[PDB]
Amino acid sequence: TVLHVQEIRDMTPAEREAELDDLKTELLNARAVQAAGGAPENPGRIKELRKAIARIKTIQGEEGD
Amino acid sequence: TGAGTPSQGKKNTTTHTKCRRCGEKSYHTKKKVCSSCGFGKSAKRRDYEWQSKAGE
Amino acid sequence: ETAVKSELVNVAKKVRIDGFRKGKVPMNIVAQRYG
Amino acid sequence: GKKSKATKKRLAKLDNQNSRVPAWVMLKTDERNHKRRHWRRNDTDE
Amino acid sequence: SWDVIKHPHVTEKAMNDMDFQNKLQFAVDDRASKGEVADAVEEQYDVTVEQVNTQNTMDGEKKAVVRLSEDDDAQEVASRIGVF
Amino acid sequence: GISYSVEADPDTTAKAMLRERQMSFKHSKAIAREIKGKTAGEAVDYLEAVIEGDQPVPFKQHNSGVGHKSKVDGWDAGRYPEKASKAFLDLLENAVGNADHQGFDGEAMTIKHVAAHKVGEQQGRKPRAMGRASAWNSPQVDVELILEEP
RNA sequence: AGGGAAACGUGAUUCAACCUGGGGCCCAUGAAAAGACGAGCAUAGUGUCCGUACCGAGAACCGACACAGGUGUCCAUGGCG
RNA sequence: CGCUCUAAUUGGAUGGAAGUAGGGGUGAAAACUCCUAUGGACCGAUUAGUGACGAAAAUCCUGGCCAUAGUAGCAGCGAUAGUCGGGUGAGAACCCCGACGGCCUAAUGGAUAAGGGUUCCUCAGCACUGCUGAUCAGCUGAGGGUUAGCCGGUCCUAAGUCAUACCGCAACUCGACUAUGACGAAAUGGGAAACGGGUUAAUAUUCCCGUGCCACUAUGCAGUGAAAGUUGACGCCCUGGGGU
RNA sequence: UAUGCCAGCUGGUGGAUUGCUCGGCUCAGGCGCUGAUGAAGGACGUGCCAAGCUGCGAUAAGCCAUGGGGAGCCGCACGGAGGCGAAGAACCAUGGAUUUCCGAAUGAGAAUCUCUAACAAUUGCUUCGCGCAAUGAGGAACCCCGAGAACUG
Ligand SMILES: [Cl-]
Ligand SMILES: [Cl-]
Ligand SMILES: [Cl-]
Ligand SMILES: [Mg+2]
Ligand SMILES: [Mg+2]
Ligand SMILES: [Mg+2]
Ligand SMILES: [Mg+2]
Ligand SMILES: [Mg+2]
Ligand SMILES: [Mg+2]
Ligand SMILES: [Mg+2]
Ligand SMILES: [Mg+2]
Ligand SMILES: [Mg+2]
Ligand SMILES: [Mg+2]
Ligand SMILES: [Mg+2]
Ligand SMILES: [Mg+2]
Ligand SMILES: [Mg+2]
Ligand SMILES: [Mg+2]
Ligand SMILES: [Mg+2]
Ligand SMILES: [Mg+2]
Ligand code: NA
Ligand code: NA
Ligand code: NA
Ligand code: NA
Ligand code: NA
Ligand code: NA
Ligand code: NA
Ligand code: NA
Ligand code: NA
Ligand code: NA
Ligand code: NA
Ligand code: NA
Ligand code: NA
Repeated sequence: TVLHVQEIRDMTPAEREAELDDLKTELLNARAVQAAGGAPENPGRIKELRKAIARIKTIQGEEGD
Repeated sequence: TGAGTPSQGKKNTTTHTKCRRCGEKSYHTKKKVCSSCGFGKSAKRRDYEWQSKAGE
Repeated sequence: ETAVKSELVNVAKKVRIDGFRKGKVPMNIVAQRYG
Repeated sequence: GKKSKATKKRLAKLDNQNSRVPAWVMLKTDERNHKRRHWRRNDTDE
Repeated sequence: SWDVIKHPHVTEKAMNDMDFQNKLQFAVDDRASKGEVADAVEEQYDVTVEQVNTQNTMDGEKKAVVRLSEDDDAQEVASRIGVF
Repeated sequence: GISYSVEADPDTTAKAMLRERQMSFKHSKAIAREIKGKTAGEAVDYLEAVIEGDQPVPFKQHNSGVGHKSKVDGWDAGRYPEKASKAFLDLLENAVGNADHQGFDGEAMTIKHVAAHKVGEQQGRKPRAMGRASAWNSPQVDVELILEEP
């Protein structure tokens, strides 16, 4: 959602990898918050993070990195 | 020493196991042959026409 | 001592949260807050 | 008996599958975990 | 490709290992060696990992007890890693 | 489960039941047959006594091998089913409670109707010799009670 | 160093273990391979992976059962007798 | 006569069908029909067709249920065991504390192999399981726990196994030999290295404190010897000495 | 009049009957190969909470493009919380991406793990270098070549 495909294609092979290691981390910091019986969660995003990263990896494929 | 109950005691040997190839507990870790799929014996899947009635 | 958390402090003794034995919980793990 | 990594991983799943059907599901389906296995009454493979 | 650090293992014993011994417990991908375990933890959190102890849980996942250097503080690191 | 097999006038009646109780269905009949027509109170004091072992219950039907009792009037064999009696006291305590709450004088009311019905067995298996297993079930009982102004 | 509330012993006999010898027997003559030694010292770095809970039995194993059955090894030097 | 479904002709039904319970009538009879309650949605008649078509019987099959019976067993074993106070609890003959009284001494003690598989710890329970009860549990529910260069596996080779080749076979997932390779010992074979103390609800020669050891590699010095030999590396009986 | 016999009435037990059918059974038309560009099958994962199934494969009940579609949606699964959608989702068709391990299983070993670069084995071509290729297995039966009973009559 917050991250649309178009926006991903309007990135540079660098921006993608950067945006990538950024999501990967927001992901980790959610799994952490959840691993600690944390309730400040919002299941609607820890799901998106995965998807987001999916797309990004999907684009990296198409664009040839 | 009766062959019934009494002789059931020593039965603490491991033989048949979760075959790596099929997923059935038929891998005889002693012969290393799957009584179910033929793994370890045949590269082809163990099968027989008698595992079903003659006209079926 | 705490007029903002005495109702949060005096909880740790009766919280039984996942992974932690009654009363042996780090207060900032009990950092979960409502009200 | 000495188990192996692969084995352990399975005993593990097995143990995992041995939990009850969560309450929330019960309501979400407006109404049993047939795969319930006791460590003594039942026998697992291998 | 798979990722090493899966998440922080927070339970009583975990904390005590942090508070009194300066170690941090995570759940890692079982194909991860102690070494791989280290480097990853160092790169993600900016710390120097001295020792890493590993156990293959009855959960199918691997647990890792990673001790930091007296220069770093688990309690503090743990604050940045969700947890606290 | 059952239902009140007897029509009851709400203006002068008080109902009460027991559900899938695990007790001797055979004792329940005896006790019922024995406390019918009695005053809820006389009924309690009776059971309590039975429980104590001072007053026996006439086992007229399921008496096989039962030992004769001196205090049994007009009959011989009898016992002291306590568990059953307790279950029956409860049945009354609710019966007497419901009454009072409606304005009636519980204790003083008569047991117009009471009857035990076997609503089923809680199946169980019993290992036997030669490697065979024989049924080994627990009786599940229901019982009704209807009080009426004297 | 540690441990003990404290004292924080000395000698003795018989001595499992463990060490090392002598003797006798066989129409029985009692494994192998990897490895070690032969072939020193200082400092530093490295030592990955897998097992590691508990039962181990007149209730946690086999015997359909919390089955008076069956099931291997070590403690064979606790006192009296 | 009655049953299923199809066709033609022709009817009934939520102003209540089928079925079911009780009751009335007809037919010699198979059986038809009506009434009342129930039910709450389908149901017939005639003709022509159809057929996995009519059971009281097979030590018939499957399900249910009664008597048996509140009966047999919960005694019989060289391990006859409990008792009095008290704790908790809605509830305590058997859950826990104390005392008194016993039971087990190659085992009813301690450590393990296989096997089991989380049965381990904690909290919360008692509808299930527990030969009675249970506030207990190896039960149920929710959380947690198994941290090793120096304990094992890993390596080695044993009887013996497999794979590839070669050959045989109609042929193979079959088959003896010969070669090459690999596999084959977690108490109980051989085997480079760790001890003591402390610590947890549960791990522990694995974590923490102290101290020690081993292998490889690198750097530095010493050495040019290094391959012969020794060890690993071993039957049974008797016995002396050393010695904790 | 105990114990009790026969029929019924009220309730129970039980699951027959009638009605129903998200499943079967049989027939008919269409269509029909997959695999070393590693299948078919299995293992283990994959959801906010997720045990079964289905789907998927560490991009894990999903990613992308084009067409269809439409205000709705987040599988079976009618919970609690949160979220996605006119930056036109859900859903459908086609093409693409990803696609863990075991598995013919092919570097080597192994009960789905592990040990130090691989067409393992057998072939053809051959720059005689695994350089270029092949075989290996699956499939409801059908089909072809071989080996070939006995009960029974
Ligand atoms: Cl009965
Ligand atoms: Cl001598
Ligand atoms: Cl071990
Ligand atoms: Mg025999
Ligand atoms: Mg380890
Ligand atoms: Mg008698
Ligand atoms: Mg038996
Ligand atoms: Mg242990
Ligand atoms: Mg016992
Ligand atoms: Mg007509
Ligand atoms: Mg009798
Ligand atoms: Mg005695
Ligand atoms: Mg569990
Ligand atoms: Mg316990
Ligand atoms: Mg408790
Ligand atoms: Mg070997
Ligand atoms: Mg050894
Ligand atoms: Mg323990
Ligand atoms: Mg291979
Ligand atoms: Na987890
Ligand atoms: Na078992
Ligand atoms: Na009688
Ligand atoms: Na009398
Ligand atoms: Na009398
Ligand atoms: Na002695
Ligand atoms: Na028939
Ligand atoms: Na008891
Ligand atoms: Na087709
Ligand atoms: Na699920
Ligand atoms: Na696919
Ligand atoms: Na090939
Ligand atoms: Na070549």
